[PDB]
Amino acid sequence: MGQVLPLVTRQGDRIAIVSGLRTPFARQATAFHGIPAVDLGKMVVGELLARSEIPAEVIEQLVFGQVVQMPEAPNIAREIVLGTGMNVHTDAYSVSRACATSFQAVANVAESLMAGTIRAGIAGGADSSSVLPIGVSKKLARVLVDVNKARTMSQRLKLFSRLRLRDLMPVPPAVAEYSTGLRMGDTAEQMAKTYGITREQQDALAHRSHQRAAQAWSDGKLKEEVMTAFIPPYKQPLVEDNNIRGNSSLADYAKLRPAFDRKHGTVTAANSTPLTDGAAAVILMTESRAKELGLVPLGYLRSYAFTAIDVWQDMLLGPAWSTPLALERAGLTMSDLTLIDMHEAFAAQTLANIQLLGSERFAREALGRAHATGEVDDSKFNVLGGSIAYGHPFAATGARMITQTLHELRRRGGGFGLVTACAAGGLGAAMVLEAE
Amino acid sequence: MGQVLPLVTRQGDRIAIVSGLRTPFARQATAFHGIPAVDLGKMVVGELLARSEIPAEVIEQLVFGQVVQMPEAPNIAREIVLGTGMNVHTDAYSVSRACATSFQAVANVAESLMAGTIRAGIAGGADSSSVLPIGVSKKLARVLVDVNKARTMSQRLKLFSRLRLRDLMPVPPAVAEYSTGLRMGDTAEQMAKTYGITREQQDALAHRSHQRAAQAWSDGKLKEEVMTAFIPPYKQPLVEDNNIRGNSSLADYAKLRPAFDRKHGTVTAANSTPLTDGAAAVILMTESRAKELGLVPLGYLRSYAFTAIDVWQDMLLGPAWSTPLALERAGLTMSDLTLIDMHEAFAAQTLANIQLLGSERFAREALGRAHATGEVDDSKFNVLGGSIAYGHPFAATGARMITQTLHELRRRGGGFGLVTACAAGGLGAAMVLEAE
Amino acid sequence: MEMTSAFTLNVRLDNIAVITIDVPGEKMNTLKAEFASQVRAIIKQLRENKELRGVVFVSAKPDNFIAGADINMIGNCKTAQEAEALARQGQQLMAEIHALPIQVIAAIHGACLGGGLELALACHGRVCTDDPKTVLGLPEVQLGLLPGSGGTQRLPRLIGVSTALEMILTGKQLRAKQALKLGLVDDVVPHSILLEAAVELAKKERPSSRPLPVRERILAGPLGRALLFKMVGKKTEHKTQGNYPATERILEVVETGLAQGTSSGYDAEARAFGELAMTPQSQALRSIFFASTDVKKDPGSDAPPAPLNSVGILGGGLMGGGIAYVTACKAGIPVRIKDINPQGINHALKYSWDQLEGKVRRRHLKASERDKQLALISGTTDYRGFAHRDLIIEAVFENLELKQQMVAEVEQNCAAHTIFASNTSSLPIGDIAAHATRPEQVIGLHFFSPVEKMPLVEIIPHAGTSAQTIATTVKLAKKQGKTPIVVRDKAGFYVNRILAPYINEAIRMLTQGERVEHIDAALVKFGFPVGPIQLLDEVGIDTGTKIIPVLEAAYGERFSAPANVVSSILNDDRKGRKNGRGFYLYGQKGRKSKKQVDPAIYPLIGTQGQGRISAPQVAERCVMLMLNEAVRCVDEQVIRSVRDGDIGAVFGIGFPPFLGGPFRYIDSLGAGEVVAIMQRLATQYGSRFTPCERLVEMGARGESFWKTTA
Repeated sequence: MGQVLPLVTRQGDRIAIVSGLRTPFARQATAFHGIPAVDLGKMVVGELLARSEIPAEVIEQLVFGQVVQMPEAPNIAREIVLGTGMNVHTDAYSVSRACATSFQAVANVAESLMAGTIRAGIAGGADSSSVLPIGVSKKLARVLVDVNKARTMSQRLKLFSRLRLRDLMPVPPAVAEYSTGLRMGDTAEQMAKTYGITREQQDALAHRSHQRAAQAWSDGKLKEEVMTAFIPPYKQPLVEDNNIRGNSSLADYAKLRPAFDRKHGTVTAANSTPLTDGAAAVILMTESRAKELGLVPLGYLRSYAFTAIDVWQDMLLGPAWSTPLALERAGLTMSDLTLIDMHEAFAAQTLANIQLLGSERFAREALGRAHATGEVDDSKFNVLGGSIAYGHPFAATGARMITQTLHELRRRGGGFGLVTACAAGGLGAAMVLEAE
Repeated sequence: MGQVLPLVTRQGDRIAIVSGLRTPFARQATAFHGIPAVDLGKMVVGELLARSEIPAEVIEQLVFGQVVQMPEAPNIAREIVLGTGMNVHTDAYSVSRACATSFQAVANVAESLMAGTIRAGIAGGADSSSVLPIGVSKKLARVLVDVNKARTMSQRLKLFSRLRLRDLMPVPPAVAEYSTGLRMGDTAEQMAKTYGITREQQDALAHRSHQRAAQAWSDGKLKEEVMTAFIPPYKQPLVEDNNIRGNSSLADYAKLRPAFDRKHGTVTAANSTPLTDGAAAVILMTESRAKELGLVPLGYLRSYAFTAIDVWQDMLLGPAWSTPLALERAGLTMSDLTLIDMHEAFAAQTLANIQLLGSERFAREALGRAHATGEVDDSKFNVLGGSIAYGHPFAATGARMITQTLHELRRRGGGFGLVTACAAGGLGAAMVLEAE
Repeated sequence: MEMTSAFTLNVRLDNIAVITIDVPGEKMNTLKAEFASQVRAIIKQLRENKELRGVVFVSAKPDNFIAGADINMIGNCKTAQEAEALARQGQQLMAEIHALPIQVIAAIHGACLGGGLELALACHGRVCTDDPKTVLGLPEVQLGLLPGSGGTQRLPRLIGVSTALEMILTGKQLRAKQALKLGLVDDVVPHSILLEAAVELAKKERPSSRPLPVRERILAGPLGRALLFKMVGKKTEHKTQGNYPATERILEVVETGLAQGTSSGYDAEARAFGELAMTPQSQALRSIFFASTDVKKDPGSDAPPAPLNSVGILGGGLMGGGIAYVTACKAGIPVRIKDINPQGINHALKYSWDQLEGKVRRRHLKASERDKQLALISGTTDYRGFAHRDLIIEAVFENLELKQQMVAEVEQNCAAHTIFASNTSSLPIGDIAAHATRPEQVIGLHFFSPVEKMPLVEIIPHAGTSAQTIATTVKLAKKQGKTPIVVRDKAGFYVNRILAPYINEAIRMLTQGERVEHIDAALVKFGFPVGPIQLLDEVGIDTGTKIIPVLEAAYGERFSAPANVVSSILNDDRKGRKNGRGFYLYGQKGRKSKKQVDPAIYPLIGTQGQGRISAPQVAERCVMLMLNEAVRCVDEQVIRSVRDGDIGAVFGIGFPPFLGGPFRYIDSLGAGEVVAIMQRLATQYGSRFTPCERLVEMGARGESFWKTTA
């Protein structure tokens, strides 16, 4: 039968998205250098409150997750409200789910206003690659444990005996799966060898997204939700995304050596999201209170979907898995979609997912559904470019797609938005938006 | 229904609570030394699952947590499910709430089962005071960033030229409020000076909590809930808590130097619970599923309550704030409340809370309530003792009291439970329980 | 289609030929003579087309690339000519394959052994997948055999001599990762692009223009080949006791190939089949392999299996941990153990921990997966959660009342679908069952000293045992990597019944003033590896002794050991390595060498006399007693089949494989011929060497226990 999840409250009011704003992004070692991710938290929300003029006391919950966590701030959510002007009595917290924490926030917060304990929420996050809280070798940390617990002064020197010249070398950061050791590009790479992804089509997508995203910046459509960031030295503000290379050619892409597998890989820096920094803040709250305080929501909410799959082989197939289930819960179809989006983490896994969304045999045994998802039309797919352009600021990637589509489906007829996104740990995120 | 809200699912089934298991708690040096927080989560989950007949493919969602976070594996939930035998498609997540992450998950887990997406959940967490990860000096964190992005060898030696001072000395761990600097004992002391708590008034609560808890060990009532720990050394298993000292007289530790002020510090190390090490897991799952697979839940659930207050004075009075709200959200009262529980994080800081619970003035104006929330009896208060005996792991004591009370109410043969707990950041956790 | 064979030629658009090996019959890609013929016809049609530039070879089988030579044609050889001819026809084809100028590539996936690497060395380039199933080697020495062609000469100079010799001798298994760094396989490529990754490798201009140099080039030449040869030969005879041919023969055939050129090895290895392939050692090894393979194919029982994914063990200690270890490390099944004392749980979890992390310590594994099987290790002290164990297995003391009480209560504490099994010491399974609510699901397993080395088990159904219980039990050992053998529920059984005369005679002989070292060295020279007393102590003196009263109460006084001498050691704290003192020196202070026995056991024994009995005489007596018991035990058909009986002794006791086994020995030694000299031994010492009546029956009239074909 119909396995549909109505996203309407106890009183029947549907879950509504009223607005949001995006911090512009810059590469690592750029204007966004050495800035704590917590500081981006205050800045993105503080101006958003003022621009919105929504009261800071009416809000009753908010959760920003973040990749590249820092231990100096265990509960970043408390710090922002203690840093920003919102009421100290808000009962906020933080969560973490890979590169789709924005969507992770979307899930657990939309249900928060489903409970009736609250009425409004705030969505967003901040991750920056220019800042890393790196520590020393693990045993060196273990060594320091005993010395604090040591009681005899002469015992310490005996404890200092175990050392080496390479010990003072700190541990460099890592991105490959801890229990797997496969970097995310590697899993995208093996798919290119598994299913067949030429570099020319992967590089063409890098060109198309660059041409599309730069055109959106050239069209200036992403202006009313993109912040004009100021850097505390206050030298000059940032207005446009410098990551996008809108003046580029496919030939320039093809001269890049493959980064991970330098033997026969079909992915390079050209067709891979670079390390970008930024923040985001988006407002979610039920439609009834929006009319109660007299505000029109920037669209609405229809459904949500998330899947856990294998990491050993083909880990970025979450969107391939999650696509039919979301339309099942929405009672809709890929055809019944004005626009479609997916997080262009890699051009290889991009072509892989849409091909698998169109692979009927994929849904026959892996999913067992009645029919495969459908055909993803490239025209509506990532109209404003994709992640191969703006970049991958990790956490905010989910919300940034939320921003463009709701405006874009505002730029068009109401339609029904849809975004899909892969995540670490065999995780995929998918959902159908309304946008009226 | 002006104050009470239903906690029943869409389909008419109450949110049943099923039993759990507790890792015995040990001091940071006696046991659990060097054992990470990962295998503790593995250790509890595997045996608790493989102790009843419950399968692992049925579970769809679960969350653990840790106030102390290890930088490796930022999403601790992924490792627990992958290694210990559960479905590789389970929705595992991790949340943060200092000293009450267990209860944070309880609300987070309950809200997930509220939506109907998930039919059963597992709740618990890990906390360890002997595997504290050591961060570097903040100065010796920016320098390592540039060298990775450096290009030429000559630039590196220029970068190293600024290394000086005692930067080789790392950063020892700290616990006081980062933006307040209050060490949770200094602000616990001022309460006793603010609200008149004497070291003779306390240090019998420390005794009475060491009693009524060692007796529980002597009575063996907490048998099937406390695991027998095993170690990779396998030198010997552990059966009883070693922190608990329900044998010293109350007049023995009163002649001890004050822990924090050391001038008029009516609290000391003895009457303040020490951080201990352990983990836990509990089964939370809906009423209909419990019956349709033939399982009686370890009681049921009534409601939940949490409060946020300004962090400048007496921040551990959240339970004083939280207590009436839970009873109104359940339409209940202390009179119809068999047995209560308190976290008792320190000597005093709860004697005020029961005093505040019984103080008409506090609930009159500080909350806007017409009346005080009422006084509570000691006999039905921490019958199994509290943190002043076994110890206080931050995120673990939450579910641990859940285990103690429900079985105690099973010992009491029904009734409604209630637990109160204070949390860092001026946060309080309280709720009404039900053993049917 | 009876004409297509397996090698199918396929020309793509480009100038390369992709070749698929699709055997129409068995799932393996084995070698027959006709494949060698048609591929010459196939390569003939390839030679006429000058447009091609390379060739790539495909498994065309998810199971294997090419299995190798099929042993049946080796069994079909009659004299030196056929054995030489197969090698010779292998040479000219492999020479013809190697004679082409264009690039030749073979893609390896699945298995590539024996005749598998035959073609691999005939290809300039080769790729094997990173899939962990692929493997390369020459499993030929085990059969008392050697590769057909090229292996002894062209592999050594392509990869080296030290690696080639040990692979031919030791016969280990080679992985794709270690083959790559060794240099045999040019590249390891993903199985997905395995065919396509070889496409451009076929397009590579050089067939072989810059072969890899030698870092170990120091001894390249005649200066150290003999020094290597003399040391490996001296160790070989010291290790092989001289009773295995095709060991020194390897040294000869390689030496002649290396020294005076390629053509010498061609005739030399062709000649090697002339004598080695037709050798009682060779036939014995070929027959036992077929005997070993058949029982693996044999499913033991006939009833359909039942679901089995949870197992319950009642008893820990060391044997409980060991049996759990294989069922966890190899089988990977969920398991629960209950012990009334956690110390057994703590030690057994340690016990498995002990054997584990040594592979990790060998850097072939990492701790990330190590903890994973630690998770399935589940221990408790209660009956709770045992309701969904598919099988329950007993590992507690052999007290029948204790066994009967626990099996009675475990039924009440476990599902009815669960089948009960027990590794009884001497108690019969039917006697153990007795008051059994589900006796048909009550069955008996039998294990031994730590069976990570021992790949055998015993199947012991009792009077009431459903064939499903047997069928479920039998399929366990297969997924446990063990051989299933169904035996009758009788006292002494089969392996233990024939082992007692092996050790009883050893005890009986040594007490008559014979040194252990001389009888031990001759016995291991004869073909029983590791001598009697060292086996006697480390397996457990008492557990070997415990069955003796049962054996004595079963058949007769023959099983009895001399009184008050075997038992005196037991109540002396001299109870073997488990007690730290027994027979052999256990301090091991002699630089961990072959320490001589404790110089105090001799005065304790009467040890009156001298050697007296000849060195082969004890060897022929030791084999006869088990042989006298082997025919005796199978006389009442304690074994389901003769092949099961043969396979049980040679891998369970240690009969010389080159002799084939007990009844391989009988027919080899003139069938009933040995009876007379055996009867003479009966006259020499006593009627303990009485001939069996069936042995008399087959011996007197002239018979072989195996009609079969000879």
